[PDB]
Amino acid sequence: VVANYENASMAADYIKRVSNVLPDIGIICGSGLGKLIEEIEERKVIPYINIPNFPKTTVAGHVGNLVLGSVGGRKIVAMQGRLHMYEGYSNQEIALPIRVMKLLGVRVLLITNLAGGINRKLKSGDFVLIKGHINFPGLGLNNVLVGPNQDEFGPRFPDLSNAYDRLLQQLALKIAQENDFQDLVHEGVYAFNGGPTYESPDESNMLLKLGCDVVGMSTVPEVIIACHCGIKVLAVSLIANNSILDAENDVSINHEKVLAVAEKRADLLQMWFKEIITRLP
Amino acid sequence: VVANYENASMAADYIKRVSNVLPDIGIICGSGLGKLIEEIEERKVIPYINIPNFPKTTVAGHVGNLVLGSVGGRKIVAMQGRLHMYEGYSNQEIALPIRVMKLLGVRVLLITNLAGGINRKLKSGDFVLIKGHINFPGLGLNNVLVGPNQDEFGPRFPDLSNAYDRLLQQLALKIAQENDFQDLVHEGVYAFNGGPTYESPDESNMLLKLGCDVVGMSTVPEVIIACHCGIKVLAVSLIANNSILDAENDVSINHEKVLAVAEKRADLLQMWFKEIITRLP
Amino acid sequence: VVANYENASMAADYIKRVSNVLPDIGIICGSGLGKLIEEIEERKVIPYINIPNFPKTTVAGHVGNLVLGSVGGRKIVAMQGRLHMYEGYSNQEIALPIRVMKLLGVRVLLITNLAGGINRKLKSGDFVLIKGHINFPGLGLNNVLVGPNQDEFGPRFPDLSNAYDRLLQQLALKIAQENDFQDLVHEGVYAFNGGPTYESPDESNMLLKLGCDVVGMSTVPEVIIACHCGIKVLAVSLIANNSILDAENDVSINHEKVLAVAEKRADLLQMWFKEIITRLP
Ligand SMILES: NC1Cc2ccccc2C1
Ligand SMILES: NC1Cc2ccccc2C1
Ligand SMILES: NC1Cc2ccccc2C1
Repeated sequence: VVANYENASMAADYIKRVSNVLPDIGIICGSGLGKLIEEIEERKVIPYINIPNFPKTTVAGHVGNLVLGSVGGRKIVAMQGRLHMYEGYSNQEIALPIRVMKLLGVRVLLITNLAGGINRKLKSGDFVLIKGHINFPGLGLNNVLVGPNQDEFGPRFPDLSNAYDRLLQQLALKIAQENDFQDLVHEGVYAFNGGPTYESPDESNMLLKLGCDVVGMSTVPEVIIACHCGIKVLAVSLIANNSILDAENDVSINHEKVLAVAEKRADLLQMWFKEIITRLP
Repeated sequence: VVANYENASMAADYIKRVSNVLPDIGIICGSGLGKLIEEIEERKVIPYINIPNFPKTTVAGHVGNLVLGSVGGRKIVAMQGRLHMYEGYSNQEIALPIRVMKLLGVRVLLITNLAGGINRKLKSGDFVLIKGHINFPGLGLNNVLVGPNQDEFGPRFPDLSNAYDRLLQQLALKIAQENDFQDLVHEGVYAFNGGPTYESPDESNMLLKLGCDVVGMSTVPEVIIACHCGIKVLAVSLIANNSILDAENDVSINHEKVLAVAEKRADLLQMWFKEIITRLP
Repeated sequence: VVANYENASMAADYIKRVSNVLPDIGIICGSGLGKLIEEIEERKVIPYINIPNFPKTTVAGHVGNLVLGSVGGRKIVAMQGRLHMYEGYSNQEIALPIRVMKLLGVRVLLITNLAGGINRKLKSGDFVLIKGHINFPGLGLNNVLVGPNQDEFGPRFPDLSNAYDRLLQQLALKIAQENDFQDLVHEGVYAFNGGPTYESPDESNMLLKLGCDVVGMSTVPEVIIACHCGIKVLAVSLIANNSILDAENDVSINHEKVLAVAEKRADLLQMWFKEIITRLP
């Protein structure tokens, strides 16, 4: 199924019939960082299997729902169950849910992820507001937009220079200052490692040379589809480790350690994003 | 359809029956840089749809013809309507028209493109004679030659060290000096960004660190297929912008600005390439 | 055919019925470096075409056998006929033979390849013990593990920091010292160029900037599948040329020169790996 105007329209029509919510904010949450979705008020849960043209996710299993409702007096739509390109999903499968958000009325997309620290001053448990990216799949002919252009959504050759909205970064930082955790908050450039292997020690050293602050396996495909169709983005990385220190010390990293960091910062991140939603212009 | 000897031979036989031109020069022109094709003398226009085994291009639409005839007393074949890998065409579809050129007798391929400037001394409207490349898709397992080797055309493991003919570069520069525009002409290394998004500001900064002079979304696949089968290449970039200055100044870029630069330099480039054709050894 | 537990089990059951050898060591040898396979004692040769679910290799042709038997009193299994990703094989086809080795009992995998020198002190004919890698296909969404995870073999997100066993490197070097050729033996970081074109001169210069010691078109996919399922690896490159000196001098490289270097070092490499096998803990 192609992520075209007709197929996205059929999905949007179904969602509008069953939900009665017109959202202007979309959210996609990282692993272990989804508790905010469980606090959506007056909510409607829509299994992906029920939505015309949504991708099939039963090989990976686990949860897969769209959730619509209210947070802080604002109307939102959340993806509960994220699609990642290292799982083998196609460009068209990743893009269709974001283009459906666009047709439902979404103007702002908020994204979180887990990442490895490259910049030497980043510690486990820090947050990084993403200000730009280095897209190794895109340079290498695996960009999410390779294929025919869907002209109803955006241009053949998009400019990504404003993909990460400056004013949304400024608001996120202001709220951190108001709540006395600004010492945890940095800004930086995100390297997209297609995955699913963690960056090797020598790849980490290369990313340091090339101007990268953090590295991870998600987010950039969604950012590009959003920018192509005019949706503003705020993207925040939670740092699980410093990959450069681990390379210099011959120390390992695993999904388990990553998940313990997520649990340590989950409640803080949930409160931060609830306040960002409440305060968005 | 595979770009093999039998399928290329069937295409070449059809073209020879309808055209009566045996070309020794091939041309592929960049966006907005095709006016020379309209001045081919005693010409024959062959729609791609008529040629056995040529790729289907009706999803992207627009023009698609092979044009054969005379320029400056030389016999040539031009692609009118270019295939790009960011559109989703396969390795085999890009390669077949170049291998058909080889079987028709082509010994020299001339290519133009639009590109972004990385080297700080490159201005909008400058020309860059390409002397080498950095092939991010090739490093990343998306090389145009991934697949079985077609042994009738070339070796399993080609050497690209002489892909950009030195004597053709020297002739292009000499003609620029004769016509008093050598101050517009530079040489440099071309980075292949698979596309279709323009290079991000942070990707531009990375390419500066890595020794790149210009960046674009075409040309390298065609160069590799030509080199594999023994066709000499001259490739020239028209600079639409300096991506490094735009990154430092927080300034944007779009297809519209690119096309205005093409219109400014179209007539000069047309006269330059007509004289190169006339003068080729 | 997917490289899953059921399909690998059916292959392993067939091999066990016909061979009566339970191997604990696997070997994969580079081009021209396979003479050790012909000296396996009490051996059983199993054509790939006979093994359930093994990949089809008749488009590339040449040899394709699994060979089981004894070397230095140890039980081994060798791939005679290597699968390379530049030939167009899928992730699943490369991975299945290594996962079959795992189910047969293999605990250690020994690999050789031919490579180009980037580090300026590497000469044609030198050996490089690989201590780490830079995986351009992996960064660019062409990692060998892209797809569903096969949980019976390993984790969704593997750590590669110990992919190249330190103690096996130390043993290889000790044997070189015992036999007075340690002056040929170096250590270094391997860049994976997907191929099949040799690295261009400007790509070689980039790899120098990024901390690479050698570059080649194989090995990293097999290393990653082995590490994912807990098999220890020793990987050794034979240097065919110094790509940086050749770039600075405008000198060429070809498969023929590479193969003459292989013939010069074949007997030494064969004796080295026979002694490594004999001595493995
Ligand atoms: N002050 C409330 C809003 C907010 C934002 C971030 C962290 C904690 C809290 C509590
Ligand atoms: N002198 C003619 C040949 C040529 C080459 C380049 C630009 C203008 C002209 C006119
Ligand atoms: N000493 C034997 C074992 C070995 C290892 C490496 C090279 C030659 C030989 C001969």
